[PDB]
Amino acid sequence: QNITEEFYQSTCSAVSKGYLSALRTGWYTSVITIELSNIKENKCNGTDAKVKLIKQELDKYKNAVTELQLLMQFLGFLLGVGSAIASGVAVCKVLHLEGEVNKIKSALLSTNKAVVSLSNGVSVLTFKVLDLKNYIDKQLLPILNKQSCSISNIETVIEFQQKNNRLLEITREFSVNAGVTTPVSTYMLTNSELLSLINDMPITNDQKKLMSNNVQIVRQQSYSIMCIIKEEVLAYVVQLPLYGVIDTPCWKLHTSPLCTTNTKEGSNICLTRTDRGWYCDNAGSVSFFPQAETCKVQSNRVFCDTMNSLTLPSEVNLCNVDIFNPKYDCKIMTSKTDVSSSVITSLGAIVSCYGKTKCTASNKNRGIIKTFSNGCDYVSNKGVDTVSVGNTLYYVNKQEGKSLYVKGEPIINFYDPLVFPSDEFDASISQVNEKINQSLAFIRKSDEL
Amino acid sequence: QNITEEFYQSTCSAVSKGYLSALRTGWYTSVITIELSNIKENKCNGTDAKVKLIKQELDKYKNAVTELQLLMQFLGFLLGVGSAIASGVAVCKVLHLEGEVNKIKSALLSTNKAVVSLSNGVSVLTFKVLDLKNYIDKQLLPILNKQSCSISNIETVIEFQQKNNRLLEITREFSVNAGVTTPVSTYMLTNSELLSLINDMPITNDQKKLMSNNVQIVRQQSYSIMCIIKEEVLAYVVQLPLYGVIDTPCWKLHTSPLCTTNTKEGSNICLTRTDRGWYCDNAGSVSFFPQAETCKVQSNRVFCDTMNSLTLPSEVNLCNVDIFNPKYDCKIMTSKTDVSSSVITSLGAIVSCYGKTKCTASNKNRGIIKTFSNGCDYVSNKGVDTVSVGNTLYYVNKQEGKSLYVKGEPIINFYDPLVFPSDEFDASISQVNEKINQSLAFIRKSDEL
Amino acid sequence: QNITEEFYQSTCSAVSKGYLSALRTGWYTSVITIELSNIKENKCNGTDAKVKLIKQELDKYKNAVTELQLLMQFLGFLLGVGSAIASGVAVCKVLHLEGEVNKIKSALLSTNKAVVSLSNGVSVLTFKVLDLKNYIDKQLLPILNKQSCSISNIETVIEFQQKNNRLLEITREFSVNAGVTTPVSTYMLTNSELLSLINDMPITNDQKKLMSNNVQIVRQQSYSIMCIIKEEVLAYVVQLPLYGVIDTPCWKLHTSPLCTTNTKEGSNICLTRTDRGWYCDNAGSVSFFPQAETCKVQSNRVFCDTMNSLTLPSEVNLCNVDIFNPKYDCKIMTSKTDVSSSVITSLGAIVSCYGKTKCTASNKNRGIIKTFSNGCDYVSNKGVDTVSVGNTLYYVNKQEGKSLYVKGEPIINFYDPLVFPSDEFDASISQVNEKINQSLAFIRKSDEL
Amino acid sequence: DIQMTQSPASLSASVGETVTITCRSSGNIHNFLTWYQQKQGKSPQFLVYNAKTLADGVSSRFSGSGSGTQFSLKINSLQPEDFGIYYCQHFWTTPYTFGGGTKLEIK
Amino acid sequence: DIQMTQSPASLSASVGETVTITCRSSGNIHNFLTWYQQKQGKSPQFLVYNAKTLADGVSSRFSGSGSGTQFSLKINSLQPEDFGIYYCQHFWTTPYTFGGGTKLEIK
Amino acid sequence: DIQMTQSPASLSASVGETVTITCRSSGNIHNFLTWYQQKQGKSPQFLVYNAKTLADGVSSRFSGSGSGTQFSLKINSLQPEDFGIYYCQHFWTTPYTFGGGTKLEIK
Amino acid sequence: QIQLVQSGPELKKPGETVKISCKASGYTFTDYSMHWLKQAPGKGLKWMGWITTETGEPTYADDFKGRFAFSLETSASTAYLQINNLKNEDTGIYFCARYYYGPFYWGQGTLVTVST
Amino acid sequence: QIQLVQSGPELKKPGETVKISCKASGYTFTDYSMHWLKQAPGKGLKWMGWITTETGEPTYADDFKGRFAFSLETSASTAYLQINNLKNEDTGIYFCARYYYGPFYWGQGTLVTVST
Amino acid sequence: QIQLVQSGPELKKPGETVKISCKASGYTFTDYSMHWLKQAPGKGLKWMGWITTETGEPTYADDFKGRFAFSLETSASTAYLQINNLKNEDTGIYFCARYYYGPFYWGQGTLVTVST
Ligand SMILES: *[C@@H]1O[C@H](CO)[C@@H](O)[C@H](O)[C@H]1NC(C)=O
Ligand SMILES: *[C@@H]1O[C@H](CO)[C@@H](O)[C@H](O)[C@H]1NC(C)=O
Repeated sequence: QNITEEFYQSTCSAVSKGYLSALRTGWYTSVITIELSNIKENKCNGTDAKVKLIKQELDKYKNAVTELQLLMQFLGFLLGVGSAIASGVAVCKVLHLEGEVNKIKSALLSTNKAVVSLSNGVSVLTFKVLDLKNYIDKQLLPILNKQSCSISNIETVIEFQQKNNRLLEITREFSVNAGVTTPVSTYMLTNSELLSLINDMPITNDQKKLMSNNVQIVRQQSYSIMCIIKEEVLAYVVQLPLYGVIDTPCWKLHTSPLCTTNTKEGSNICLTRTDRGWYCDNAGSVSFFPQAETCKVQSNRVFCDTMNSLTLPSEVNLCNVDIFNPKYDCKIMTSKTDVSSSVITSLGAIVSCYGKTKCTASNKNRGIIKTFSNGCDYVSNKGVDTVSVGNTLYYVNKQEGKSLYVKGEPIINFYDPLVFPSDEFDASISQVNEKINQSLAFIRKSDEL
Repeated sequence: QNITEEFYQSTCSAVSKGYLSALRTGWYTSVITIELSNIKENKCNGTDAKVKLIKQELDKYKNAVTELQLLMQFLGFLLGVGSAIASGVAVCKVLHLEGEVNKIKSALLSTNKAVVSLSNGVSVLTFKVLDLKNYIDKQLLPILNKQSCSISNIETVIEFQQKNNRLLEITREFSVNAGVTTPVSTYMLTNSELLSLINDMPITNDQKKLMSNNVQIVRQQSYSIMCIIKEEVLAYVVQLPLYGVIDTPCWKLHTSPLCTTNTKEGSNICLTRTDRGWYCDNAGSVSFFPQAETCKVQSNRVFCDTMNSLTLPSEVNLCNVDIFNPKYDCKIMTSKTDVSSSVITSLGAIVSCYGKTKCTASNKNRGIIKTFSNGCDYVSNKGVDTVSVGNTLYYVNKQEGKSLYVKGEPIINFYDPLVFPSDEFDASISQVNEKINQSLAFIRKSDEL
Repeated sequence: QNITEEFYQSTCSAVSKGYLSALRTGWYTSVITIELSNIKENKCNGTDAKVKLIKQELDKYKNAVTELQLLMQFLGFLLGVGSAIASGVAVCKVLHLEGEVNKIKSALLSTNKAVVSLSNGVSVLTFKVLDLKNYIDKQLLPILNKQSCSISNIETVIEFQQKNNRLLEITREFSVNAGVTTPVSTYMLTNSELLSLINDMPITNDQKKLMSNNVQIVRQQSYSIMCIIKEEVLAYVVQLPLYGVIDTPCWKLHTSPLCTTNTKEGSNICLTRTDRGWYCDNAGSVSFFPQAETCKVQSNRVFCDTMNSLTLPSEVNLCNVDIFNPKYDCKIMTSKTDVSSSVITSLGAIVSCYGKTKCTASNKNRGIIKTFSNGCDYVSNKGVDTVSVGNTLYYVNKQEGKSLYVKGEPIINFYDPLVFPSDEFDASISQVNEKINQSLAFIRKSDEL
Repeated sequence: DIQMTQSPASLSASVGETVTITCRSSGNIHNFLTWYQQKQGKSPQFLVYNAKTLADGVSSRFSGSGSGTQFSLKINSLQPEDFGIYYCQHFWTTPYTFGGGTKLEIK
Repeated sequence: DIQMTQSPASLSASVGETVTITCRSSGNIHNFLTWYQQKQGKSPQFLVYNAKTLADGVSSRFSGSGSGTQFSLKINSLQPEDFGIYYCQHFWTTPYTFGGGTKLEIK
Repeated sequence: DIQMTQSPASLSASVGETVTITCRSSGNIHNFLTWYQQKQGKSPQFLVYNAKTLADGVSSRFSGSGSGTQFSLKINSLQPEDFGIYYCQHFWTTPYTFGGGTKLEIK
Repeated sequence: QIQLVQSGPELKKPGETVKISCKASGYTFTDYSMHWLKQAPGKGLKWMGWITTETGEPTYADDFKGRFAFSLETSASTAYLQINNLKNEDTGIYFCARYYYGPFYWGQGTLVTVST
Repeated sequence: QIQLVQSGPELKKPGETVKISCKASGYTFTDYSMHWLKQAPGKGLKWMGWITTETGEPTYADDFKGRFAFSLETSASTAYLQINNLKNEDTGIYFCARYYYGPFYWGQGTLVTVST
Repeated sequence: QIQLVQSGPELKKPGETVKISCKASGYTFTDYSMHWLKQAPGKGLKWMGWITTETGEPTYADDFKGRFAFSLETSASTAYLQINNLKNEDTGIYFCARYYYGPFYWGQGTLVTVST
């Protein structure tokens, strides 16, 4: 809860610092089974209202089983593709082998949770979240078969529809999502059962505690593959995550265009660092999550995902401190479009105000407390509640921290605009410097010949 | 309902014109409370079916409360970032102060709606959409406690599950969406209650009428932050929008590539204006929504959002009329890929047909009424029902209006292809003209030396 | 089920081959009606629990009707825009004409399915999936009106809420999705009714079989437009797809950056082919779906969509075989960023490992079986189960096929890095070759003058 | 402007015969037709909802048939009730038109 | 630090009169007020939940009114029960403050 | 090809003794085992669903134990019924194999 | 139980103005737009137009354009017609009807004769 | 109540062909694939293979490959085996079984002796 | 039925330490943070602070800072106060209260006199 921030005027960016990490590095495929029943043809005549409702519910149950059987049968372009349910697909193909469901059915016999070891060496954690065969057979089938379908009380039909609604909703979710459901809803895996699964995974106690304190971020980060209906059981695979990296320093970097503030519409040049997003620290190197929406955020912990990341050294933090350092090529992009905007940060709001746009920083009790001039500036969230740039009113976050301000000269006041390469999206500072030199080399060769 | 259109052959674009505006410029955070109850341990023995169903529903209620308590504890790269629930986060942090829930609980005492003024000066509009403490206590607790759990009729359990299903569904939506739900469903805020909220917001009567005529576009544009469980009440914040700008001229601009129609695969050059999307008009300047999916569209009104917009002068409309005007630098992109495509507009369909692709404009009763040649053309939606380009059959919109056609020369027949800078994504016409000159300067310096 | 693969080291790409096609080329707009009732004011006094529950359900029904009435009143930037519900919008505007609902109401009179021919020539396939007017009137209204609201049994209220829940859920989905719902859920169109619709569409038997074997991919590919409430009926349009192209060879192309493996951080140059995605074959030309997420994949059939596609010749497959062929300009992009990544393919995993990153290919029973060196390589999925690049553990797909390996020289070992144009996103090989020559022309003109 | 014409502009039958009336459409009104009958100074009450499916409340002797451009109402037996004027109207598209009218009297 | 003051620091009334007590806030406590009454050595029991809506269990003769900076408790009739000390407290923001206290005795 | 072997290829006991049979797996069949018993010319009826959890319908004197590579069926008392041939089979992976067979006769 | 009660008989002179009214009970008046059909002595039945019961927007048949005017009162649940400049040819029986499933539903007529 | 009734006894000559059938009642026949297990006089029990009751695809144990052939009729709810080229060693008792929870379920045997 | 029972009377000497306890029954103790209010002989009532019943974090009024310390036992469902270094001015009646709808709820007082 020690979140801070640091605006760097020299490059028009702001780094929050007081964060932690829970980086998803692997998967842990469970197996969730449901004991189905075999609906033997209800040979009974008589259409009382209770019997008719029981029949309608049984028909919805058979239809769910049938539908399930038919269901079975700035720098984000550098990530690299990866199958997300590859582990669940593999486990489904393994459970499709002959015998693997027989062993699962014999492990979850007296208990409601076991740890079965599949034939290919992997140890999976099976679980039996629902038992509908028991209710259906023992309660319903005698009343339907012996007494020629004469039901006494009306509580049994409500009981049956309550028990069946969860299967019907799992069927609906699978039917709509094409048999792969994310996030794992409360019908697939309830909260008590999710915690019972977390308390038995092969992980340290710190990871169990973290995953038990943020079960919503664990639902938002897993999948529920639909696997098999065979030997009178319904089984789907829940592809839970596991965070091997925990409690390390992460820092978000908010960038914004730093343009020259000349009067006209021409003769101006912009500049923008592209490496914006959540950085973290896992093992001797810096992870980089370029989208900043691949990472969920909690009170102080960033739940990132190493599938959508890039591994870099600590000279990224070096770029954060100083940008002309020789041990890293900081990534910038150029332009010529002086457009006014504002990047709402965590404990502040960057405000770039170019051209003839009218930008302000307004409180709520007093009113407009500041009037930004040409150039990108930054106000904290102590005496500010909204930020108005042009016709777009931006609100500011009321998180509590120690915002700073690091004064410096805008680096774009060093490039002569006559040679500034003004069209880039994956440039850097050494690349731009090489472009500028070759340009100056061309100029000197033209004027000395 | 006076929608028109105007295809400009000189630049291969089409501007619809007869639109209005409802631009979201601010937020109005409400507070929606729910009187919870304290489930005192039901000390009763006896497991009748009705008592068992009541117990199961009470357990689902307690589980919902527990889960909620755990839930609490072409030019789109120029927009600028902004927190969307900053106002709701601030209001939640304010209601977490000691005393703020006590005042809310005392305002919504005899009525079911009040306007509480928080300690920090903001006036919030509280509301009590559900009262479950009343039912639970008064009806259930005597029957459960006094008579040793002997329930008479079966209507009470159906009543209780009906009353509890809304809380259970709010809990499910919060559990899945990580405590921030958009769009606001009918379980959070029903239609009657949404209209009761709209009729009490501090806004003009025209805005109340607009928001009451388009409640679905107001659900699609707000958030439902989950805030607090404290002092025996459940409260979430609904971050409704408010449109300060209403009933102004908006116009959509549909662009398409304008390529040279040479015979071969080389020696050709393309061109495409990038500033495509909904333009509007708020206060002396033109808003620009570059995605065209940030703006919902109704019969004749465009429900845009100023968070995802850019503020520009009216010389954007000047570019729409004439493209070589000196008072604006119209934004174009270049290429060399003669690909065939078609941009379905609102009262027409632009059709670019380059290379050896076979494009046609087909009716439904007669058949193929037109055969496009090399070059981008445009057909209205009077005698056309589908448009077939290559292997991709495009359908056309049957909206009624007065489509036009403005003949002119394709501007790409002025650039000599030997100097046309053929790789851009954020170029303009003055930029391309400067590139062409420096190129010609290099050529003249090479051939005169 | 003959899926294969072929890694091409010369260009660092992998082409799966054993696929089929179901390309959506058109739409087939149905019409789904629901006989509503007119709730005449229930003039009865008496508030028994059953009567009160019936009244609450009737109020929810009227509210649903009212809410519905208010609801009525690398190469993805080359696709071209297209309205997706243009056919459904047109059919709704046609059914809004006076008389068109009267004919529909008279066709679906004795049956529950008909084929009505609209006035404008189109033949639509109407259907009556629910009949709630019948139940409401015949069962409820006598009991409510004659005996002064004295209900006998409790099965009727459960029956009514069961019958009404589907209408309430359709209303909820329309309210949330703004009257246009995709994918078509099980409340709009159930599975039995979807198959009854498919068995009556004007299509070949092969297409009926395909659409009946993949009803989930047909739900994931249609829309449910909300059309009209008029003359005491509720009608919405289901915009089913129809696949005119079936059972043709499709092949996915997985690309990856091919960088030079020099030691330092400079003096290096990358290269990446951009035309990655599902290719198919429809009629004498090759469709190209650049996103590879516009196409759903099944056991062996790729359910693509020609709205999001590009039509090309077979010289795309020529580029796949050889990349310097004269009959096509293969599309590549350049860079200078040696970043390590891996593109999980269908029967393998491309692994590019540049810089000082540590990449490996790990089994599950033995451990790390391979240690990739500098350069992009490729391992099959026979003796590999996970692939670890840097800090990002990638899993591999366990699909069964005959993976291959085509050794060759990395083409980037032919460009001298002193002239390699190192900033592109829509380049090709002839474009890069022209850039290199003009560069060499400039060098020779500078050094001979 | 689909105009319809009836062949038996006049008619006369016994109290036990089976009589048939026909209407010829000037266009392809696929299925949509109806047959009203007007008593001695009343409002035309309809007999069929469509060309084939007769309307509830009427006796079963009326039996309509046809499609497209040729329809046939058949009174399978005459009674004192089944006497009046019989019109036929398309309701496929506007404006709606009626047949010339078929007057049925005793033999 | 909103400090409140009561005007009738002392008081005396009959067994049938209607008496009124007032509190003046040093700030804009929009609506939030309450009136406790302390018997001869008891804990202060509250009479109203808010400036206007009185609390259940008390007799109807107590009637509060006011808003913002001027409030009024009115005992519409005195009885042997309605005798003690009457305080008034804002609960708008912390810290909470009380009125000087109004002692009510027999005439 | 996990092959299993039973130690008491022959056996003989009284009508009141507690006898124990063992099976040794040639591999790590973690838990999965079962014990059939074949009467005088019948089909082998199983006694346990798994190494530990016995099967319903059989008497409680049968008690299985073991895991991995060493299992033990124990007949806690013999009766005239508990006489036949006792096999043991793994169902961990294919192909399935049986023990040599344990013939139990009277003392 | 669907009823459409109509006005009573009338007698006017050529060149006057007349207003025939049609009351509609038994259903939600705002569901079905009401249609107007003219009969004639000896001639056949003639459909003249309809009027939407939501916006009031009327539409007329080409034979009945220029003078005939449709109107309604949504609150009163009744629609009426107005025939300006009555003529000797405007005599007959005027019907108000709405869409049943396939056919129309006719209310009793209003014999409006125009003599001097 | 799960039953697997099997064929009757048989007597053949070396070099003939024989077909043993197994009827399966008491459950949905298409759930569990049926397994075949051979016994022998004096020897131990031998599991030979199974046949999926959906696609019919059989799989055999290495000791029972080449001649033994599995087949079934989904409609009749019964599966049968065929032992081509009977030999003096093919004599014994042949069992049809399916997966119970842990163990198998055996139907009565078919003593198939092969003498001359 | 909401009760807040408090400790009994006390008599101490200036410079001692005292601990007054308040038991809270009738509701979930962890819902409402408990407030402490001091009375005085002849003076008016004084609100001194509260203590959250979840984290235990206390907050004090500026007149009651330095010595007064709040504490509670969540399990026992009771909160207590501690007044270090008693003085002749600390005499009076100390109240424990929680938020009712608008007003407080007071338990019986603990007359804590500090004499020598
Ligand atoms: C030009 O000179 C060298 C070229 O590598 C390097 O310092 C940099 O790119 C440039 N220096 C500048 C612009 O000061
Ligand atoms: C340069 O020469 C021609 C120019 O069109 C062509 O072959 C190609 O672009 C270049 N050839 C090379 C680089 O070998």
